[PDB]
Amino acid sequence: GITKASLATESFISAASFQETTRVLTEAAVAGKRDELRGLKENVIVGRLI
Amino acid sequence: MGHIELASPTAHIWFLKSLPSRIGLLLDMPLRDIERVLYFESYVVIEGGM
Amino acid sequence: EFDAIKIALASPDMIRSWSFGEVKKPETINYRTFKP
Amino acid sequence: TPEEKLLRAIFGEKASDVKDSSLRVPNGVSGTVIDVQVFTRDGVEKDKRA
Amino acid sequence: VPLDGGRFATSDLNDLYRRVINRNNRLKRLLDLAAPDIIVRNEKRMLQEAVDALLDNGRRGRAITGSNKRPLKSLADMIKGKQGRFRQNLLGKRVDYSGR
Amino acid sequence: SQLKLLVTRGKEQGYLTYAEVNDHLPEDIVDSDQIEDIIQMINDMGIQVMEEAPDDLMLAENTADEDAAEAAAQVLSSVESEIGRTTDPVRMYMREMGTVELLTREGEIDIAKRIEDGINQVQCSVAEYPEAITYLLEQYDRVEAEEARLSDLITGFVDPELAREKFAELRAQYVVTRDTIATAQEEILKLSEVFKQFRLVPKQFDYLVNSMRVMMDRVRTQERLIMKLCVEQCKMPKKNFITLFTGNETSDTWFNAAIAMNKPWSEKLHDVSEEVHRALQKLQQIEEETGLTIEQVKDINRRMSIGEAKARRAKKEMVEANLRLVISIAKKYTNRGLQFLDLIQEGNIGLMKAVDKFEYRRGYKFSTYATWWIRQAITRSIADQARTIRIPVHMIETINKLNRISRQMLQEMGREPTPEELAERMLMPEDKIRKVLKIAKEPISMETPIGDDEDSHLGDFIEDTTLELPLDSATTESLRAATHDVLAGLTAREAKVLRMRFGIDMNTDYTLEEVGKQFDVTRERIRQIEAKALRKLRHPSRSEVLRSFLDD
Amino acid sequence: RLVIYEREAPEGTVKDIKEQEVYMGEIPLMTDNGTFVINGTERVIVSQLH
Repeated sequence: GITKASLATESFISAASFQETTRVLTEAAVAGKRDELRGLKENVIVGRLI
Repeated sequence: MGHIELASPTAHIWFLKSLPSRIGLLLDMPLRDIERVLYFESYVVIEGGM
Repeated sequence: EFDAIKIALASPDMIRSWSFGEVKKPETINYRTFKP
Repeated sequence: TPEEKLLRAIFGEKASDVKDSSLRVPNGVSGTVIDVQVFTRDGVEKDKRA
Repeated sequence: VPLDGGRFATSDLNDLYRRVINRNNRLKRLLDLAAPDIIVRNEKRMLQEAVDALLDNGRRGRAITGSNKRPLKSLADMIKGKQGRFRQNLLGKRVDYSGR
Repeated sequence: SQLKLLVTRGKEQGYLTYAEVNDHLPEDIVDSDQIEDIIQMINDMGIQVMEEAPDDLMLAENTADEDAAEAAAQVLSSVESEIGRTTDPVRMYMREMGTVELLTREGEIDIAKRIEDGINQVQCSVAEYPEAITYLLEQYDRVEAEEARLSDLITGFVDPELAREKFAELRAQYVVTRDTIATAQEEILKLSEVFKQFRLVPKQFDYLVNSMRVMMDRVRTQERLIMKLCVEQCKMPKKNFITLFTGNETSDTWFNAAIAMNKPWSEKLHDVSEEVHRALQKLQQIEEETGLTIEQVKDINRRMSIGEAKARRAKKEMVEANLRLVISIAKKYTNRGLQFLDLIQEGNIGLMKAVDKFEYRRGYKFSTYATWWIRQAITRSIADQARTIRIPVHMIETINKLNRISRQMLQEMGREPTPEELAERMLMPEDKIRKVLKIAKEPISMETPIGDDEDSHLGDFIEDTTLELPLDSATTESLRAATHDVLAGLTAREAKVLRMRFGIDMNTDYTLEEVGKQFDVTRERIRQIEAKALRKLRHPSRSEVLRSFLDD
Repeated sequence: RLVIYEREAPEGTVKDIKEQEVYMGEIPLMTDNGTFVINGTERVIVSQLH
């Protein structure tokens, strides 16, 4: 579905903006994830060019 | 920023009450057992040894 | 500028490196002359 | 600032110890003052308009 | 920030941080007096509660409430929630050079 | 387990009501907090347990959908197997104070005697520490010389000249005990006997006993330097260490005769021999300082440890019942500025102090002497850590007085009391009354909701008053350019002098003397040059843009 | 009026009789047209259908 497909994004800055922030932050923190801005939501929050 | 030297350690709640229980998964311990150990109602052996 | 964001657990040594001094007392301002 | 001193010395001005925060009519409003009321505290001395 | 009339306004974190220092200090004092372990255990539980309320208030233990009777906010509510920094793009970011 | 079928029914309904989450709970749950925890667990995995049944409005489809579901289910399936609240720090403390039977009826005096007889074994151990006695003799000769107040040595004793002459007799007995290095056997002991009729200052006794501990710990540090460097580092046998070193500990017949024993352990001690060699010298010298064989002081301080441990173990039971009392008293200081647990912790600290400062020689009800300390400590803490901005205690007292008198006047006058009239009642100047009125009010919360459809808060409407208006910055830049231009339109000497004098485009400005010595001139010529420059710039033609920057 | 019902009989005979007209606060009044003045601004108390 369109509601269980958006919960597969690979940029915790994106996924943490509309999902449960605590869960995304904890999962990203323990796994030591790197977010390399390559989306539109991410570069919008960070203030770069989409 | 500043920092406070806690007199005794403390459990970061996000990594305890997230309900995959990161600490629980890592230690292979049910959430209730660690809850008992933390709130001072039991003892947990770290080295049974001999 | 920067090119990525990395998130991980923070060690006590890391937290002591962020900080600029220990916060000991609980008192905020002086209530007569409002200096910190 | 390090330059404003030069201008002050040249023109020999006198920086005021008091700065004005006066009630001025909102922009885009034109009308006739039809009533003025003055309330004074119990200690202050009434001015020559009250 | 000092409001008009001599009245002050502050964000909740101040409160919580105070709540975490007093207790912490008290705990140290007890450890200096070699107090009986019942009270030191109670103090340690209190400090744990204070920290867990500071990081995320109301997660598990009936969030402590301020004088207003409302549940005071914590670091995990300035990030999360429709009213946090995240989701600010729900409706936010006033803009200069604009009119209507 | 009907709980599992409750979860399935909630999944099949797309929601759960409070009646549904009540009917299918275990029928043995009495504590509410467990119910709160289980409903929170259900909501974490879904489905949100609203309080009513509430068609065509789409609800959150499956936001709480994740593996967390099954794990959460397991947690629920495990909640029925056991029970326990553990969710209120107050409740655990109440249970633990319940466990200790609140029954010490005239056993308080028995434990007080236990303490008295437990803090005297430490006294006995201290007695055989002639170093502390030498310190006491020195301080006797010191205070009587008026280097410090005489009472610095005693909190009362068991008359000035009588005390001084008793200390002189102690001095005579001590010199005969000290210059009689098998003749010191009896003397010291006898001098200890008469010495046991004294009562020291708390600070003096504590410092002397801590110095005793420090000396014994220096001895024990040398013991480590001989032990681990050999037993745990050189593999010196533990039995061998107990054999040779233990018993002499000062001679060279237990280490320098340990390498020479011609054993596999012996001839391996050469590598670590230097540090033990030096430790022998250090310990031999320290034995001169203390004048006691190591084992003797070891045993007396071990006995001191026994005594102090006994004292603490009984103070535990002394404190517990009075902790019950502390709960009882502190129950009536709520809603001021502190949570209940802080109040009871302050009370417990006060009770510890009271027990540390109690004597069973006055026929007092312990529910009387201690309760005063408890209430005093509680009120002190409440006055000191109850408000964000800390107002001293006296201001708190004045505020309370003002509130009482204001209520009295309101009930009397039939209206509000004017601050002028209130200052008439209380013999205080009007300004002081107005100040105290302003002071008391506590700060607002910046997250107080405001009545707007945007659901903002009071913190979003607080402008910033320290910013520099973007027009002021542009004006400053224009001024910097214009002054550069006007300087350019001057003689080189005048421009250079002015820049240095006023600090334009430079670091810290320089004095007339400094600038004069700068190139090569006296100060007066530099002053003349500056005056000429300012005369030129004051002249019109070159003074049009700057006067515009004035806008006067 | 305060009466202490002296503590013998019947269920305490009355001997004390206090009588004081105490002040219990202010009751806002209704302007001639059904409007209240609460803080210098006229207000209206809407009826409720429960």
